[PDB]
Amino acid sequence: MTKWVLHVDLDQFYASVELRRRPDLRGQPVIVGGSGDPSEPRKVVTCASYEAREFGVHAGMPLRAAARRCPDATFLPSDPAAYDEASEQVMGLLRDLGHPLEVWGWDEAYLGADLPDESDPVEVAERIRTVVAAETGLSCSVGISDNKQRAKVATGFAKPAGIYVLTEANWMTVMGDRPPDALWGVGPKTTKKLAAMGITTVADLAVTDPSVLTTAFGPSTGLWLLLLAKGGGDTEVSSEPWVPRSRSHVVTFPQDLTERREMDSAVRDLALQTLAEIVEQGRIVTRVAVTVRTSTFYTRTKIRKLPAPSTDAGQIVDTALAVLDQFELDRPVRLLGVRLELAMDDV
DNA sequence: TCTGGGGTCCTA
DNA sequence: TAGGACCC
Ligand SMILES: Nc1ccn([C@@H]2O[C@H](COP(=O)(O)CP(=O)(O)OP(=O)(O)O)[C@@H](O)[C@H]2O)c(=O)n1
Ligand SMILES: [Mn+2]
Ligand SMILES: [Mn+2]
Repeated sequence: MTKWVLHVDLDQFYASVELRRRPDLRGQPVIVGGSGDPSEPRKVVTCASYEAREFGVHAGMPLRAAARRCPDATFLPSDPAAYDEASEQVMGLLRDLGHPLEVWGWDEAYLGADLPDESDPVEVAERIRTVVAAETGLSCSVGISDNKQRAKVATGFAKPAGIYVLTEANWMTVMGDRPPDALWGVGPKTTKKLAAMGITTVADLAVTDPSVLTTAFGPSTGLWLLLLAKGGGDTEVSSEPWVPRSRSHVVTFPQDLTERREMDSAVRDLALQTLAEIVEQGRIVTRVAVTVRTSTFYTRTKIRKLPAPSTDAGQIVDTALAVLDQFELDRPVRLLGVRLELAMDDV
């Protein structure tokens, strides 16, 4: 009768996992990131607890910046293995409900629920909250709509430890005067381009002439922005396993690199680590991309397609160093990265 | 106490 | 192939 999309998102996920092994820190500023040493430059916070966010600290903020704003915080090192496991357990529980479940991120998933005319999608959401709490001790919030984009927007209102329903009835009323980058899939660049067209809010964008948007953004993107402004989005929740298109590793060096020999051997290392992981996953490499960023934060990526797909390490390393070779080391290097694109056609 | 790391996909 | 743009 009525299809609902429920977006379930774990609250302050990494901090919550940390709070499981350190319950005395509940209600205190806890900042996860780096090796838990707040003075290291070139590292960021990966999760701030809600109490640390009152001091302005947020994921993405450098650790040194977070130490300046919240001197009393307990800084904890990032524990990805713990976070990976705590996510695996949460999602396994979420599928156990029997609904389509689509996992996005370590801390989120969408769940499809066709419900009729009783009952209430909120009670599904309440049971989801009660289940994950009693089995995992972790708190989630749940945004409810009929499509993924709108449900995800609804979750931002549901936080923390809550539930929120956002549909055609209350879309525009809720969303109308908000800036266009509150829409999932619109960010600061599209926002500035819209502001140069006289469009500063979701309501403005939802009534904008399609041709103005398709001329400026593309015949498909212009229409999509209109759809998203009117509250629409992807409605189907797929339970099929995700098959990654690429795998990559980048590294920002604690001190800018001046020696070619160090650059080659970092590229070689990144290539060989990434290749070893994708081979573990039974994948084959199609393209090799190498990223260079300079001390002035100037970032370019070059990519080369291999003659045929392969997992040959000598071929992949040489590919990576040839692609690196087309750059200039005119300036010192802040970061190098390798990304390996992967064959999709088979598993 | 400048500016992380992991990804996807439109379009030129 | 480049790279702009957005997301978690
Ligand atoms: N730039 C970023 C942005 C996000 N992340 C990571 O992805 C998770 C996204 O959270 P989520 O934004 O979907 C919210 P979360 O931070 O758990 O707290 P909330 O529940 O109150 O929103 C973050 O906590 C970060 O670890 C990152 O590594 N780099
Ligand atoms: Mn979260
Ligand atoms: Mn999330």
